[PDB]
Amino acid sequence: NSTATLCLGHHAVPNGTIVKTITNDRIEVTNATELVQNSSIGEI
Amino acid sequence: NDNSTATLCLGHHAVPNGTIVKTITNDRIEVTNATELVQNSSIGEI
Amino acid sequence: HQNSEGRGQAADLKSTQAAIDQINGKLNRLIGKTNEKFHQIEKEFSEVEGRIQDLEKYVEDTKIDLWSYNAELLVALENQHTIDLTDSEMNKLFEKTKKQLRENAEDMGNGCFKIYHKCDNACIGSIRNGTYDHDVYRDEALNNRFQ
Amino acid sequence: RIQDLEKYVEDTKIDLWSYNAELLVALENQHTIDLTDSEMNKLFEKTKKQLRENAEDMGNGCFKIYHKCDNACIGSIRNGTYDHDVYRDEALNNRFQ
Ligand SMILES: *[C@@H]1O[C@H](CO)[C@@H](O[C@@H]2O[C@H](CO)[C@@H](O[C@@H]3O[C@H](CO)[C@@H](O)[C@H](O)[C@@H]3O)[C@H](O)[C@H]2NC(C)=O)[C@H](O)[C@H]1NC(C)=O
Ligand SMILES: *[C@@H]1O[C@H](CO)[C@@H](O[C@@H]2O[C@H](CO)[C@@H](O[C@@H]3O[C@H](CO)[C@@H](O)[C@H](O)[C@@H]3O)[C@H](O)[C@H]2NC(C)=O)[C@H](O)[C@H]1NC(C)=O
Ligand SMILES: *[C@@H]1O[C@H](CO)[C@@H](O[C@@H]2O[C@H](CO)[C@@H](O)[C@H](O)[C@H]2NC(C)=O)[C@H](O)[C@H]1NC(C)=O
Ligand SMILES: *[C@@H]1O[C@H](CO)[C@@H](O)[C@H](O)[C@H]1NC(C)=O
Repeated sequence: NSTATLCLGHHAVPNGTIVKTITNDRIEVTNATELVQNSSIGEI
Repeated sequence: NDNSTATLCLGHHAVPNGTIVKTITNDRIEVTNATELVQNSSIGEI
Repeated sequence: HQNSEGRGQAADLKSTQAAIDQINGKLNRLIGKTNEKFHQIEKEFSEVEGRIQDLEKYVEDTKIDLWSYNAELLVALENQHTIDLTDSEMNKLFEKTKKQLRENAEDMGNGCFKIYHKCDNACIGSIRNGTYDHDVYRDEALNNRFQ
Repeated sequence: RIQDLEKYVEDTKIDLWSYNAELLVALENQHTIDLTDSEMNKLFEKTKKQLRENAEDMGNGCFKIYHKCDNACIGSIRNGTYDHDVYRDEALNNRFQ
């Protein structure tokens, strides 16, 4: 009459990053990338 | 109901005279209440 | 609900608020979006100028069309999401209740649970407030299930 | 006149692209969020339909397996080779008493 418990879960990280979606403007995700090139090189 | 049983239902809100809105699937669907996003009228002065 | 103690019904503020919270706020993305625009070209004309007027018209016209399509698509999307959002929040409420009842009831299919034991208005509140311990009624309920 | 129009063009272009940009990010994000949750919500179903009637959904996203499960059966679920029928009689008796 011995039992056993099996659980399921997902990835997680401590310091994440915020993104904007349809539902909410702030939401923390695991990993995200930047789509706007805000800087450049000094020369042509 | 038999005093040995019990019946539990859950549901959502509803209203009598609603309004029609447009979505991707269907052109007509009735929602509870809604607001107009187009300013179709104005004042007469500047 | 309908038990031996009588009838009654009561709301669930916890999940309903989660629906209003996403709507009121989705508005705030759309309501105050207005951005200033100062001194554009003249979109109306009195005389006929030919080539330049044709372009000045073609510009302000083709701008209007693209925004109109962009607007229609935005509403039809935020509507389809608003409908889907509200349905999910109650469809979640159903599952949250079902996982609480464990084996003590069955899905009637009419969006209702048939709880197979004597339930007062007290145990109804433990479901609503979220403290229903199935283990006590389990032995009591299971015998009713099978006959 | 010309400078007014030449400016009105490139500006109206930028506005339209930016809205298209903002809308695109907010959509591919909201879809990414739903995707990752669903892919894991599927794995729970894959496990429950695999366990048949030898367990119960505890509610906290874990299964309570109502029989003795060694390291073999745990790997068999890991694999996808868990046969419900062997443990059924053993587990089914434990659930109901
Ligand atoms: C978090 O998300 C970012 C964005 O997707 C990931 O960065 C990407 O990582 C991959 C592999 O680490 C990079 O691919 C590599 O690119 C370099 C140079 O382009 C190439 O030399 C390698 O052979 C390989 O192809 C990719 O460039 C990089 N950036 C982007 C924009 O995709 C990151 O890996 C993610 N982190 C985790 C833990 O998932
Ligand atoms: C779940 O899947 C894994 C992956 O295949 C299975 O592990 C495999 O188990 C077999 C049988 O034990 C291994 O083969 C055996 O190797 C031993 C070595 O001591 C040998 O004496 C036997 O004659 C046989 O060849 C196999 O090596 C092992 N997997 C790998 C990658 O090595 C496992 O069996 C599956 N679960 C169950 C319940 O079977
Ligand atoms: C539909 O219901 C909403 C509430 O979610 C109404 O929004 C009202 O107006 C602003 C928000 O834009 C606020 O004062 C309140 O959130 C709402 N006030 C009231 C009195 O409802 C919206 O006006 C309703 N639409 C219709 C046509 O009645
Ligand atoms: C809160 O839960 C308790 C059980 O923990 C219950 O007795 C009580 O009626 C509930 N109060 C409500 C739902 O207002």
